[PDB]
Parts: sequence; C-alpha cells; structure tokens
Amino acid sequence: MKEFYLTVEQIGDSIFERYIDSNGRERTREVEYKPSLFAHCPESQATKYFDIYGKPCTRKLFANMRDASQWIKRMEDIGLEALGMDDFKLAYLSDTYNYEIKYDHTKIRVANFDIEVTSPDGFPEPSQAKHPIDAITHYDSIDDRFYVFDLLNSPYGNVEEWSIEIAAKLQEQGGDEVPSEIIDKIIYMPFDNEKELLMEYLNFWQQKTPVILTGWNVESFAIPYVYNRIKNIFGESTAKRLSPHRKTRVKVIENMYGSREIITLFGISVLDYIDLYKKFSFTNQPSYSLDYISEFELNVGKLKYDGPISKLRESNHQRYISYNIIAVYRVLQIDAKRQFINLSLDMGYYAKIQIQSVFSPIKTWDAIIFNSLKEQNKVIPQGRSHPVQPYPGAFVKEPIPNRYKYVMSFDLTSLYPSIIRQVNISPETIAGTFKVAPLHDYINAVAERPSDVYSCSPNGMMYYKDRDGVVPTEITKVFNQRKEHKGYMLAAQRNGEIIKEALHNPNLSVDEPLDVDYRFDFSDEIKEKIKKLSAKSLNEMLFRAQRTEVAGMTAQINRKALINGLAGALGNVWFRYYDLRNATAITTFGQMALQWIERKVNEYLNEVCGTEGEAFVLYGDTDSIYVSADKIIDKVGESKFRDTNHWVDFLDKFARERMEPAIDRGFREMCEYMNNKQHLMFMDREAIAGPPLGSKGIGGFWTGKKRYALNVWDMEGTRYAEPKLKIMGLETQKSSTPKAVQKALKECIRRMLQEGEESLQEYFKEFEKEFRQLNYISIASVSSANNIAKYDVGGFPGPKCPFHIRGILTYNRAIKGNIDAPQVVEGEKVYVLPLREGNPFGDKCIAWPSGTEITDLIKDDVLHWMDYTVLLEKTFIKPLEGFTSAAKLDYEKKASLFDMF
DNA sequence: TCGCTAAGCAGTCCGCG
DNA sequence: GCGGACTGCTTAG
Ligand SMILES: Nc1ccn([C@H]2C[C@H](O)[C@@H](COP(=O)(O)OP(=O)(O)OP(=O)(O)O)O2)c(=O)n1
Ligand SMILES: [Ca+2]
Ligand SMILES: [Ca+2]
Ligand SMILES: [Ca+2]
Ligand SMILES: [Ca+2]
Ligand SMILES: [Ca+2]
Repeated sequence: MKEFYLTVEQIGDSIFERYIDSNGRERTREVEYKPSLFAHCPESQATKYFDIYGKPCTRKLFANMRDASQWIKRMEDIGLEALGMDDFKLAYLSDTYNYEIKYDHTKIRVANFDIEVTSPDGFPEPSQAKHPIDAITHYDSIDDRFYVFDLLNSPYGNVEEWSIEIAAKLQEQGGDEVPSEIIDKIIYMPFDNEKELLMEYLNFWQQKTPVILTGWNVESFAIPYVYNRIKNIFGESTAKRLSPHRKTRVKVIENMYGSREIITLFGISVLDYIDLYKKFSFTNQPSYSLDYISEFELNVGKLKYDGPISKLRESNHQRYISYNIIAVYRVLQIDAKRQFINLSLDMGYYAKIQIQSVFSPIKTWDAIIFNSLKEQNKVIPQGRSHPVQPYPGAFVKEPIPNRYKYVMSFDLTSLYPSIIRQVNISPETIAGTFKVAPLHDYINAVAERPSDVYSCSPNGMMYYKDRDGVVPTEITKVFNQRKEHKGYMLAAQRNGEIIKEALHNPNLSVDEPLDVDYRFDFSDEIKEKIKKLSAKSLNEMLFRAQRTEVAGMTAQINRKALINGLAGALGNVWFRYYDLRNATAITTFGQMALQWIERKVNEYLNEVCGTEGEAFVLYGDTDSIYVSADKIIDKVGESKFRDTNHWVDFLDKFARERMEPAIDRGFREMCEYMNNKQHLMFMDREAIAGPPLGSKGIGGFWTGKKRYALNVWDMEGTRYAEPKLKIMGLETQKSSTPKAVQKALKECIRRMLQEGEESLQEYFKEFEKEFRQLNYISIASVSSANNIAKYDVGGFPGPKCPFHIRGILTYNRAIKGNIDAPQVVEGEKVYVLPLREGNPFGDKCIAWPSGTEITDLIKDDVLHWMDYTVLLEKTFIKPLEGFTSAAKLDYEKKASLFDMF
C-alpha cells in the first residue's frame, strides 16, 4: 500500500512522525529534517524558484530547523522578507508525501474514552486533580473493544465488582440496559487501588497508543485530569508517558474575558467530540451535556439515577460503571450517524496537515495553497502583521412586512467561491484598479465599463484573465468534491419522500427492507417493490434513507463551510494571503449580483404580465431572491388547478423553462459588463411555496430582514409527501426560546400558513388556557452566560446587569454555603425563569445550569413563585403579536355585529 | 467561548416638557 | 410607554 502519516511533531531539531508503512504496519521515526527557506535574488542569478508574483528566489538549505527559525528573525532584524513555509512540519509532510494521500481508516487507532472522579466538595478541577480516578472506559477502534478500568477501593468507599449480567438486564429487571450489541465487546478490569489502575492504564496506553483521541470534553477535562492526577501520584516523567514522544506542554487557551489550560500531548491528535460537534453539526443547542446531545441526535432517554453524582459510586457502583460505559458508546453512536471523524480525516489528509488542524480554516488553506504552489516550484510569501479593519459584507433587502401567498425563491450556487472563480480573485492575479462609480450605477448598468482588458469587481479591483490564480484553482477542487456529496444528500432526501408516500398504504405482510444504495434515486423496480412492503420494512428503509442523507449533509455542508472559509480568511489578519482588496472584491461583487438580478427579474416579469414598475422580487439576502408568484397563478386562475401538486408543477415548469433562462441571460450580460474570466453565476429555483389549494392558509409572511416563514411544497427538486415549514430567524428557530414555546409558536405559524385566521385563533385560545401546566424546564428561556463576575457587586446586580446574569446572581445567593450545589459555569448556558413580586429569592428572575433540573434545595420555591404571566407575554404573546401584525391577521377574534344574536 | 459580515430582539438606562 | 444609545446574545447568509 501507499504509506501515510498518522501524526507529525517538531521537537527541537527533530521531526517525530508516526505513520503506516507500505505493509500496513504502524511505525515511528525521528528525522533530522533540514528545512529550506527562500530569499529574493537578482535576475542574473539563474533559479527555478519564483515567488507568486514571478520574482526569482534563491533556496537556502539550513543545517537544522533552529537555524532556519533564527534566520527568519535575522531577516526581520534586517527588514527583508523571509519566504517559504515557516511551519516546518508542513514542509516535512509535503516532502515526505508528495502525492494525493490515500489513507486506510482501519489502520488508524481511534480511541474514545471517559473517566469518572467522585468529588464530595464540588467540581473536580483538572488542574488540581485532588480526587482519585475511580473509573476509566477506553474504547479502541482497532480492537473494537471497550476496556473498563474499575477502582474497587477508594478513600470515598470500597465497592463490589461490576456485574456484566446485571448491566445487560432491562431497567425493569433492575438492570442498566447496556446495549446488547456491545456486551461481548467489554473487557472488564477491577483494581484494588488507584496506583495499580493508573500504572496498568499507562502500560495499556503504551501498547495501544491513540492516534486520534476523542470523547466528550476530553480536551478540557478528561485529558488534563488524567495527566495531572498521574503527575501528582507518580511525578512528571510518568505522566508524560501519555505522549508517545514523552513530550507534553501546558497550553493556555485565551479568550476575551479570561483563559483556561489544556495539555498538549505530542504525537497524539486530540479531536474532542464536543468541539467537532460545535464546528460541524450546524446546530446551536441549549445544552451540551452528553445526555442532552444524545437525546437530540439519537432519541435515547436520559441516563437515570437517584442522588447526586458525588454519591452514585457509593450508593450504586453497578449503575456508576454501566453509565460510564454507555457514555463512551453514546459518542460512538453519534459519530456513526454524523461521521465527523471521517470528515476530519478526509480534510486533514487532503490538506496534508496535523488532523487536529481541521479546526483552523487558516491552517487548512495555508497548507493546501502551499502544496499547490510547491508543485510548480513557486514560493509562498512571508506572513505579515496587519491591523484589524472592518469591511463590508452582503446585501440584504428590506422587505415590506406582509403575508405573501405564492412565492418562488431562486438561489446562486456556492456564491462566494463562484465569485472568486468568475472574477479570478487571488493574491497573484491582481492587475490594478479602476475608478469606481457608485454601486447603484453598476447595478443599473449606467456606469462606464470598468475594463476592456482585465476581469473586474465593482469595488475597483482588476484581475488577470490569462491564467487561473491559485485561490480559484484550489477552491474549485473542493467545490467539485462538495458537488458529489450534495448529490448523494439530495438523492437520499428524494428517496426518503418516496418511502413516506408509500407509508400511506403499507401492506399486510412479513418482509424485509430492500438492500439498496440510498445515495442514488430509486429505480422503477425498487419503487414497485416499495409499494408492496410492510410498514415495518418501510420505516426501517426510511431510517436508513435519513441516515444516508445525514452522511451526505455532513460531507457536503462542511466542504461548503471550508470554501466559504477561504473567502472569509482573506479578511482575517492572520491569513498569509490576507488582503481587504480581495475580501471586499468578493463581497461588493455579491451585492451587485443580487441587486442586478433583482432588477432583471422585475423587468422580465413586468414584461410577461404586461405591467410597469411592479415589484415582483419581495426580498433578498446575500445570494437569494424571493419572487411573488400570485400574478402568475392568477393568470391561469386557481379554478383551473386539480390540486396543490398541480399548481406546484406549473410553477416548477415556469421557473425552469421561463425564469431560469431569463436569469441566465441577465447574468451573462453582467459577466460581459465586468469583463469576467468565466460566467459562473448560476441561479436556480430553490423553493415553491403557497397555501394548500382551497384552504384559507396565507402561504407565507415576512416580518423584516432575516425573519420569515413559508409553506414549502418543493425544495431544490425534492417534492415533499407533506408540506414543510421553512421558518427563518423567527423565535421557533432560536435556542434562547423555551422548548414548549418553540413548539406552540410553530403550530401557530403552521395554522396561519396552512389553515388561516380562525384556526390560529382556536389554537391560541387553548394554549393560553393550558400553558401553566407545562413543565418548568420546557418554559424556561435559555442564554449563554458571560462576565458573571463583572456584574457581581457583593452578590447583587451591578449597573447595567443583564437579565440572565441577574438570575444567576439570584441563584448564587439562594445556594450560598453549599459546596454540593451545582455551580453556574462562566461562559456556558443557563435556563432562566421570571419570579413573581414578593418572592423569597429577593429578585425578579432566577437562572441555573441549562440541561439540568434545578437543585432540590430550591426547586419547590422556584415552582411556587414562577411568573407564568410574564413568561407567556415575553416568550409567546410578543413574538406572536409580531407574526400576526406582519401577516395582517388577528390571534384573538374581534367583536362583530353578529355577537347580538 | 481557540479555531467572514448583516442584522434581528431583549434588556438597561434615561430622556421626552 | 417608546425610542435611542448601548450591551448581550443569537440568528441568516
Ligand atoms: N460562514 C459564511 C456563510 C455564508 N457566507 C456567504 C458566502 C456564501 O456563498 C453566501 C451564501 O451562503 P449559503 O450557505 O446560503 O449558500 P452558498 O451559495 O454558499 O452554497 P449553496 O451552493 O448551498 O447555495 O453567504 C459567508 O461568507 N460565510
Ligand atoms: Ca460521568
Ligand atoms: Ca446559494
Ligand atoms: Ca441551489
Ligand atoms: Ca403498499
Ligand atoms: Ca441562500
């Protein structure tokens, strides 16, 4: 096989590399790598190395990496550019793996672990590690085994061995319901004392040294706790055995308002799953506890136990160990679904970076661009310091707040990467500048043509047309990979809809789900067989279709995230190719594009309708426009349509056959106007929306910018079995909105869009009447909690104290003198509830850690004093008032003359 | 929360005769 | 009460 790296590190003048050799074996080596860097040189000096601007360079080969680093410093001292890859491990990877890396995940040791620490006096601080580690579960991907290290004797209690038999049993049999499919994969090791547990764990670690190390909060908790605990008991040299090169470093992670410490383990790639999830999932969650995320992702119930976690080991050690094992498995289950590890490996190996660098788009693109340029013997420029300066972004049209009955949306494909490729935007393709007219003059095609030679953006920039820049070349490669995965995602989605349709008529028979590839549209044969299947087989197929869609989503959305990240990195001062001229060339071109095409669509539709100056485009944001289709529908007349699907087909055909060709013509003219290198403004129909035929539904509404709701029948070619609400920006979409309130507001919107005013009034009356019965957690607001200390003046709110922070201060007073009570953690999320006048907490609200029940110490009082009235007005009534006012609708029936009978 | 801009709403403080 | 200046937070893209 082709060899591939696992990890790479620089330690002084040595590169330490763990890799898979040509026989599939894991190896380690120390290489005394001599790096090269570059200086500009005279024309007369014949060279094969040129900087990105075509200026000649001489290569300087250093005796060692420290010499190269010293040279960089001296060049700064002199005031001359030191060119080349200054991150020597990336240069090493480039030299050692000079080909597209083909990797084999089955040879990469992926370790998933979780530790337990019993702590009487509150949260066990990983920098102190003052409490024994009493359980470790460590899953190894190569062995496919869960290794359980169980401490039976502790100063906090001696316990009996954990029983796998009881663990397997149902909760209803007194068991722990450890999933049967992992029961045979558990390797249980009880220990008489902590020292032998930890020593054996290190020997195990040495035999089975993780390459990728993950779990939940492993970087912020488990890793530093294990390191520091071993350090405290045995000394530093023993703790450093967690590194295959015996090198570790305390790394201080700084933010706006403080800092924290993590432990860097040289020769290991830590990908904490909580951070992979935050980066790659595109969710914003009210809580990031593993129980909360597992419930959300997997629909598995919360792990239930009695008493506080600090007494679980002594009261129920059996459950304590079982829950440690389940915790590790939950993460593997999330990954089986989301496939973020697979994604990280794909991106890391593509860029030729340390796998953990996937968290940094700057580092990822730096390595991609470096490798690409190196292929042509070109030399990368030195990074420079730049002051942070704001720059303009996208255009967002101000909508007229209203109901909108029939709506068709159109969307530019991968806008910013397409702009980059179209205009040819790159550090080395800058050709010069032209005199800019106001943007509106370009939008209306009245400004002078920028250039007859170069490719232009309306910010005043001109670019070469003879050859692609490195940024367009490399962005195109990832754009093209994404396209394939988006295709699989959309096919799986369409396939899902076929199964949902068939589920209306399940057959009374015993059968199996079909063995099919959900990444490809079902053939007619598969479709025939589906129509004959039972509900059991159909639901199983639906689950699989949906899992395939998720896999496609992960692969495609994060590839999109990376290429959009390149556009954004051009405006980050730490990027090697930072240039506000280029960053702004992209965004300003985007503003023109959207407003240019708005004008073109209005002009086209006014022509077909035989009108003048009517606004068909009701809204736009960045890369999309929303077109009112009422007049198109009315031109044939609603009576002419057999059903909803009939007018959806008609609008689908109108968009594809009439509007898209008109949009294309409009954008080709714009390309010529800007003299761009290649026309790549591809704007396709996105959504078709409206009320069910013959209903009183309003179809859609806008309240303002980035705030709207549509009843959608077709999205990007997916024809839904049932209409889907597309709600953007409204309170139903915000993690801050109470769970039950999101749900109620969503149903109010559904009724508005699908059924009309009377249906809405019916539901509102019932909700208002019954909501006081809702569970307190379901009606609590959520907020991130920053700067708690800043606003804390002797336990009371300081000037300008935010509402959620006030609530935390209230909580803190109420739990004062309890080392046991859960503490609110700076920077994390809290639930927030309002309190009625004259309550014993002495303030108008209380807040406690999100994803948890409030402590029993005060729960009864909180429930008794909760202000339901304030809760309802603020979270439900006020947003609903916004929705209905915009839609020109009433949520309460107004009095009429009919009331007199 | 270690790892692009536009823009919405909640809440504080205080003016507005 | 509402709105503007301001902080804080969370969206859409
Ligand atoms: N983090 C982000 C997100 C978006 N955008 C900009 C660039 C995008 O091109 C544009 C629209 O983003 P979308 O994700 O809505 O869709 P794209 O057009 O990028 O991709 P698709 O091909 O899915 O339409 O907004 C950005 O600069 N940075
Ligand atoms: Ca735990
Ligand atoms: Ca788009
Ligand atoms: Ca599209
Ligand atoms: Ca059937
Ligand atoms: Ca869009």
